[PDB]
Amino acid sequence: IIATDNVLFTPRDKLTVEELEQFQSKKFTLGKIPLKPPPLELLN
Amino acid sequence: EDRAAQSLLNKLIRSNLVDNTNQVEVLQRDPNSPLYSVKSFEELRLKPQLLQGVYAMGFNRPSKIQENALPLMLAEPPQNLIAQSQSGTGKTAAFVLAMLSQVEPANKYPQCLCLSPTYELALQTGKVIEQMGKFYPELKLAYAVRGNKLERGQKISEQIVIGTPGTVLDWCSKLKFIDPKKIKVFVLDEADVMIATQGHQDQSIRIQRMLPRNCQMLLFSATFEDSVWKFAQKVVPDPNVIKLKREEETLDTIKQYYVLCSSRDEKFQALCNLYGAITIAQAMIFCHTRKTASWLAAELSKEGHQVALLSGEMMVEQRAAVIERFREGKEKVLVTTNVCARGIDVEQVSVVINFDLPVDKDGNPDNETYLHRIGRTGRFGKRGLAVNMVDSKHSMNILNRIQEHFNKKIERLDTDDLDEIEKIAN
Amino acid sequence: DITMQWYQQLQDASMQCVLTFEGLTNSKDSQAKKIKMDLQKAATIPVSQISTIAGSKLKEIFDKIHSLLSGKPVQSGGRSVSVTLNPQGLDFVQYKLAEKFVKQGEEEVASHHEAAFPIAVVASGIWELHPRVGDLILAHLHKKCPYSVPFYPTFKEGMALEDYQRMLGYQVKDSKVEQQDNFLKRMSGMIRLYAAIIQLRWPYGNRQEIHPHGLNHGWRWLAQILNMEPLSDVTATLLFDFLEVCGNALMKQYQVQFWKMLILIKEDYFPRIEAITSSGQMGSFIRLKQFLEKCLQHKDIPVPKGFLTSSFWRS
Ligand SMILES: Nc1ncnc2c1ncn2[C@@H]1O[C@H](COP(=O)(O)OP(=O)(O)NP(=O)(O)O)[C@@H](O)[C@H]1O
Ligand SMILES: [Mg+2]
Repeated sequence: IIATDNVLFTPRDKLTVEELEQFQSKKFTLGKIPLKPPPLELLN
Repeated sequence: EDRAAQSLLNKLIRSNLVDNTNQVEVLQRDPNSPLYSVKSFEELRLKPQLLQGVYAMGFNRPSKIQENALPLMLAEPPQNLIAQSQSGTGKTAAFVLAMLSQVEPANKYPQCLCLSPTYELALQTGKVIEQMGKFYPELKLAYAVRGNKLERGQKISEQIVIGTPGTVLDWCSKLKFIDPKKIKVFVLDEADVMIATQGHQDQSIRIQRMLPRNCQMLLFSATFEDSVWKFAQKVVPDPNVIKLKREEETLDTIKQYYVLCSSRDEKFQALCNLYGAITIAQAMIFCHTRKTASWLAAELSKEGHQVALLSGEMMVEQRAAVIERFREGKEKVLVTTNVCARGIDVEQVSVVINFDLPVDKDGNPDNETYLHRIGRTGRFGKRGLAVNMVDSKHSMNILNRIQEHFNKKIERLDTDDLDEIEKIAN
Repeated sequence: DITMQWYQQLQDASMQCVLTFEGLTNSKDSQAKKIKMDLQKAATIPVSQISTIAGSKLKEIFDKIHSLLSGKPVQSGGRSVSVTLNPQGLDFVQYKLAEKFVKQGEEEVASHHEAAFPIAVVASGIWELHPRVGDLILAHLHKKCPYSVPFYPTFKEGMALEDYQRMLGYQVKDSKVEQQDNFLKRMSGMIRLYAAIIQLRWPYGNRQEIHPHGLNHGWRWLAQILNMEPLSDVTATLLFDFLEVCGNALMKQYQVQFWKMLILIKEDYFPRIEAITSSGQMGSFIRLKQFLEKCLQHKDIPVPKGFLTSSFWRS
């Protein structure tokens, strides 16, 4: 008996360094938006 | 007779213009005068408060009929007008705009007078005044209709008046509630219905004759009947004429079909069996007898089917509420009988069902009804669907006769063999 | 390719289902067609019934489908019917049910944008109870609208045009090609449905499970398309009616990260369309700006017109 969890956000794991730096910018860079959803940390 | 009611229901359900691709003809009294044409409200140079109201109620630019009507009415000197364009083209919005421009803000007496055939229709025209002229403080409206009882000796201070024909006459003459010589604009809205009563035509003229000569005379009618055109000339002297040919609707883009069925229970089984066959969002079903319609809708509901029922006993406002819900998607099928049977503009309708054939009295095909009924679905290239239920050889006889008039083949549909039915409209 | 690979997984997985019941369709016996007739009938109608009147009666449709799919008997026109009649029926009803949801989104939602939510919830709810049906939805949804994937089909060299238009999803016959107007809507209604399914959850049953197709796929969608060059009229249209439907749920979930994505298309992706679109098709691109110029300054994306309110659920 287990109940699985979600994947609405993506953990800080599985997240590349280019993507981490995208989510951390005050502006996105055209053509380089990360496909995976952002993490819970950087919803600002 | 039922033209006044049809106009009323058409007012309550109309949400926007009925677009038209026919060019407007202009018959200016002095042909030497160049044609008046505008393409935006800015060009007319309206009052600020007025243009404020125009943009307020959702108008971006003048409608096709308004592109020629507005300048002609605002031009100096005042030029009369007789306009002919189908219901929904923007006629009422036109003379309401014209009225509010000519009125003078500080003067507390009637300066504009409109004649509406009935009390209910008067209210609807009044509502457009209140909206477009909401940014005109101190500007009020007065309803001179039967039932608006007033005490003798009172003097009207409103800058606009709207009322039924018989009562407005009393307002100006015997009861002296209005002084006709200060009227600067005069309108007769919906002359097509106005003539349906012999009393209205005479009472309207007598009022028109008490007016000054510099008073801008305006008349509007949905239809181009001769009895109308003969009546309009008596009301508007030295007039201009604007005509817009009614949008002709076709079956170029609709696929027509029909089914042979032995009895009602087969016509019902034929219909239910179809629902699983193709994409069907919402559909209408026209029946012959009120007893059959109530039955069908009941049999439909019984199968756990959300249906809307339109019947003649219902009030006019009640018919609108069911129609409105129908457009909102509350109800997915509308089964009707003689109530709004020509064609209702509900956009999410994918199929038109003729549970019984559009029969004129005397037992002949009602081709106008058949065309408008399907003409609504599939305008400007949309694809629709039509299914005719034939329950006898006499009904079958009518079907080929309709097929004759329109020159489009109404192919046979066997409601069995699902494979064929899936191919019907996609 | 991660998407294109996943795109093929569902497609050829559906083809497997096309063949698992191969013989139920390709049967010409009298009884053989009566069965095929009564199943598709009592499985594709309840979806057509889905109205906006009340969530109270919207449960009937949900239960009638759950019983049908779970094997129970279901009252149809005339006599009751069930899947237990044929072993191939289950894998067949799941195929026809899936197509109907996209089909209802194809025709109804395209015309009536508000009906997208009362249909989605039932789909988003059936997806939970039966995940097999959901992959089948993602199958049909994807081919009929590859823009929902989202991937723009590229031109394969040396091929006729009518061959390419079909790939774009246009309905075409022997000589008739679907107009652009009566095509654009068919694609709006499809992704408006898609944009509704990802944000809505079936309220009843009190389930602790998670949304089968989470709102995460809404982020990737916007991202995946905004990183590639836009089509003239298709993108600026689809990009709008997706945000109008799901732009309120994304704003709450990915608060600041979503806003960044919006101030991008405003100043980086809008120029990417002004040149691409000719003067004869700027209709779509204009709505897209009128939509954002407000939302950006209002700090808020209006809830989609047609969202199912509390009143709809109790009533
Ligand atoms: N310029 C406009 N732009 C957009 N909508 C308009 C415009 N003018 C009128 N409408 C709307 O179109 C509908 C029909 O307007 P209306 O003036 O009543 O037309 P019709 O000539 O007037 N009807 P009828 O009086 O029965 O012959 C209403 O919902 C108006 O709000
Ligand atoms: Mg009018």
